[PDB]
Amino acid sequence: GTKKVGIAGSFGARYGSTLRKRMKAVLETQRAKYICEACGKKTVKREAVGIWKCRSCRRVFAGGSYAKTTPAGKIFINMVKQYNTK
Amino acid sequence: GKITRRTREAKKKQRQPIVKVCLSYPIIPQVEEGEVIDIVHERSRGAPVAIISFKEDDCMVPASEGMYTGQKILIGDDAPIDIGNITKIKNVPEGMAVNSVESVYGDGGTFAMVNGSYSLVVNHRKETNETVIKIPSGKKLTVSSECRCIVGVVAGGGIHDKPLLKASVAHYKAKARGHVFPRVRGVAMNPVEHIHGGGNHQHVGKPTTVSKKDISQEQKIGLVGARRTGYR
RNA sequence: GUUGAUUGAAGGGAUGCGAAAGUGUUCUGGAGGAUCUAAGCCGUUCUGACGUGCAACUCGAUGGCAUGACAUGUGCAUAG
RNA sequence: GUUCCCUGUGGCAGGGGUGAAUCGACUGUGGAUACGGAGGUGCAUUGAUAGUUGUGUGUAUUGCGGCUGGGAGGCGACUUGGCUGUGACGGAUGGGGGCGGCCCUGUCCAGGAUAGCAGAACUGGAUGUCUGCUGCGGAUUGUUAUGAUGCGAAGCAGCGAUGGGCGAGCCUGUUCCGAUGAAAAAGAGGCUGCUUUGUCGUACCUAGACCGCAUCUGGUGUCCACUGUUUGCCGCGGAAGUGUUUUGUGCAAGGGCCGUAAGGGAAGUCGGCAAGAUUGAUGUGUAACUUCGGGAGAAGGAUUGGCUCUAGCGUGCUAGAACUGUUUGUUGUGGGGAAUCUGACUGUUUACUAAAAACAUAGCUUUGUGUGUGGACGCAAAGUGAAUUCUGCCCAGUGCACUUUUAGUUACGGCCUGUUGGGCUAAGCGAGUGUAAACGGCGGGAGUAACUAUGACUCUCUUAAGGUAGCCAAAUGCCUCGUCAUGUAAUUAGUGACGCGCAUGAAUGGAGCAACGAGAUUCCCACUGUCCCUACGGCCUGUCUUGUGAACCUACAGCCAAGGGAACGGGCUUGGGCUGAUCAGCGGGGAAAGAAGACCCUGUUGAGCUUGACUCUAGCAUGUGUGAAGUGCUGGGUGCCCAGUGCUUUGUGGAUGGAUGUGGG
RNA sequence: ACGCUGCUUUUUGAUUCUUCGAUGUCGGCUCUUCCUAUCAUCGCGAAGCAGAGAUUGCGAAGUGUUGGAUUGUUCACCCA
RNA sequence: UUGAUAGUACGAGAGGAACUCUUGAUUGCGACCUCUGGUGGAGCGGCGUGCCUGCUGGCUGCUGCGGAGCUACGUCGGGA
RNA sequence: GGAAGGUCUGAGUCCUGAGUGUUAGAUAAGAUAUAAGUCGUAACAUGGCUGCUGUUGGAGAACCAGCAGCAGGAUCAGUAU
Ligand SMILES: [Zn+2]
Repeated sequence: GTKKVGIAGSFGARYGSTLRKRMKAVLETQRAKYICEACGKKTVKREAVGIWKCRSCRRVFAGGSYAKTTPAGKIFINMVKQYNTK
Repeated sequence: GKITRRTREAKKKQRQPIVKVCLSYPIIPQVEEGEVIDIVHERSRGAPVAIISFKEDDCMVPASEGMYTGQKILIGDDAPIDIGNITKIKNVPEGMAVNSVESVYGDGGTFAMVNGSYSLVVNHRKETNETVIKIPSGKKLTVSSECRCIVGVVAGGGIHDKPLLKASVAHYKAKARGHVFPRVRGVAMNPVEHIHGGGNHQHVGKPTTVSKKDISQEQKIGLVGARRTGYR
């Protein structure tokens, strides 16, 4: 494989090394596969920015640009969920 | 001289406009039940749009982070608190994030409608029926306690996490949205087209802060009405 | 509208080392404003030809680019 | 736009020829002869037309009839006269399977050439299954690759769909985007008989039938087109179809495009300009540096034909051996290496003298704005130009912002007071504070360490602040070919080092070279007609013939020496002269031709552009006149005029007159 | 030495007579001819000319007067 | 320019010539092709690609030697 | 081997690539011994601002400042209604 460069190895030696590390971080979470919550199978992928879809059972939900959830979405999804229990 | 680039780009856009679809929700005082029938992408926007269906009316809104097709939401003044759920802004505790807040009770939405944004509820001044909120820019603003909102953040996350990195990516973005691309610097033109001009070296040649009050329109190019310049 | 090749990223298989943490080798796969070549498109040098010319900007050799921030027919919008 | 066919004639003249339900348009959509859309294929036919004429068979449609049905099956997927579906949508790439064409092969029927030989050649024609779904079943199963499965695998039974080998539409996956890939017209349907189908275009030409003044080496949208060799639809050679003449010479010098050269090897030249050289494939072997990806096909070395066999499995590719020749085999396809300056990179540019170091670009920073259909991860205006490491000190001048709730200055109109004066009622300017990734700026003089020399240290004048980190005779250093070292036989060149630097220096960006460059420089190897110093050869021109047949230019003309002359005469004065009228060459002179000098000056002659020139002006700011009625409230001075001011519904918000300030737009 | 008198037209100035309805403006390369104020070769004087090597003068223009490094250079400066 | 003149004249020494005779060359000019070298789309051979059915024989491409003629890097020629 | 030639051992020549030593070089950073010095006074006493260790910024020079730690400290300790 490659020691330090990973999925950013398609860029050769262009653009500078700080900018190729920003590409590598966001590209791993964007092209990964996630487990569905309705059917429980590992078949969720991204369609466009903010649209994630399951290839089996076809269900669509809304998330982040490059990751399925965002750090400020998790914070407020809990508050609504603690407020109902208490 | 001849007419400057800023003024012609404004005339080109009244001839051939960029159009967005105007999201908004209707007026329904009794607690009904909706149905998300689709979440879809739109040209010139970064946020996805949800199609929600009521008993006698459909609407287009900005989808919140945590929606899915076939989910049921409630609309009405006294509705319970949950992601989605158009409700009135006095039934919302402090510290809670909302989006698409209106200001006149019936205008749809006004505030916090772009990719990954929200407003904060800070105080309920129960006398006078006033609510202090924080809008996305930082300004604080008191609205009545009867305006409605949506619970949660707008979907579409942090779009600036990924650099543009290449000329062609900035080319496709400016085609969809209508920015000036490419930009020639004003100091590289001849004097006939720009207040920054010729000269045997490239240099502006006079102060780049200009007034915002009393001068000719077509003189307002550069840093207009600036309070302060510099790095920090 | 766009031929035939070159290089070989992520993901996946097998096999060796080691107490563990980890790591070696090799197949599979087919990414990138990645390298040539063709249909073709341009215009670096010879300061080549020609210079009442084939021609009010052409001809030869040499060189550059060829999946694009491309090339091209036609409807519409911009006028001193 | 008649150029098409026939006839007569030396190019004209006379007469003919274009046939549509099933081709295109007349119909859809804010657009259209390429997008959407009721309807077909063979065979024959003229001098000239054919999806149009004729004919074998089919499909749709106008109208008019006749007959007939509202339910049967299957556990199910579904079968049937038994409605509410489609139109309708991007790029890249793998696997399966192929219209036509081409190749190999068995058999049969024919064709053309041949001195001689040929196991019997060469050519043509004819023949030679599972993407999916259901029931039972009850845990495994598959791909080139990623996989599938108790939300029901395999298997068994069904439903539905549809000679060998080199692939176009078609079937089925994976992947890419801050880019996610138009709209409207047009639905109903069983078996039969008669009847209907409007208007306009249709001949001929892809360049000698178009545009460029022309029979012009230029330009002009789409489709189809065989074969040997080869990775290659390229190059180097062949078919098919198409185009073409039959009495000029035979080759001086000098040209245009090429070939070969003893010995030397850049001594040539501003400069290796031009030419020569390397080149395909397969083993071998690969450094400094580095953003760890690259550099890299680094560099350097070796092998290659023909014939006759062996080995592997996937049957056409790969690996091995003997034999053989007048030593030789790619009958094609990158020159490489060591340094400096500069721009990060792929891109773009002066149609017709500049392709670049210029412009763009990602990244980095600053500014304004709470609403436009658009709601701050937005929209708009400027500068710098990848990453890495950094980005110092100055707010006195000019600019910008805020504040004037503790000076001054200042217009219309109104109100006040008075004999035609004076008071009250704006913004702006002025003042106070902030701001340099705003425009910009960043010092002299005297002494002073036990040899000289220098000055850590001190005094002194002075600024808004006195150039910091770094870097340099650099594309920035006048003096200047600076001084020392290094490369040469010899160095105004190159590189390294030095620094009081006429006039280096921090987003006016400073330092810095991994990767990339038809960018600018210096040196090394290789190689050569660049040169010493030229020679010989090829083809087309020129020389000679026939036909067709211009232009530029022209006071008059056309041999020299000296003199004087408007100070360089073909002609004037005093001397010296070739040669009677040809043909091919040639570049001394005719201050040769071309163009009312673009340089320079003058004119009371212009125009592009700038601003601290003179005189004005759109827009914008701020008081004030006009506009709609009724009411309450707090404050000023002398009863008074005004300020804000809430309320009521019964005018309305569209405007319009004048005043002061600003205004290289 | 201090002073004084000339010649040339190769320097650079001084001037503005000719040319602004145009006389192609630096150097090199190539090729020819002329001058003498002679560098060498031929003849001949002087000496603080022993010989050798040079120095100074007269007659004399027939024939010769090169190859390279650095610079666009003219010029300059080194090597053979 | 070589040898001789001559290690002589001259000189304390160190050093060190000339007339006359003699050997080769450099460069310019004018010729010539016996020899050697270059060229040689004349001629003979070798090895290929396509095509004529294969062998023989042809045409087309690359290559070795290469006579005649031309030429220089080769040969010849100066008044008492 | 009849010969032309073939085979084995293989010095040497010509070229490239590692290694292991030794050495020249304009400029230039240190160390040490001196003299004779110039400028200050950081440490040793509460050394006149207690001292030292790590880390990060700054100054003619010793050294100075911020954050945590150590006593090798100037304290083995001090009256809870
Ligand atoms: Zn799912």
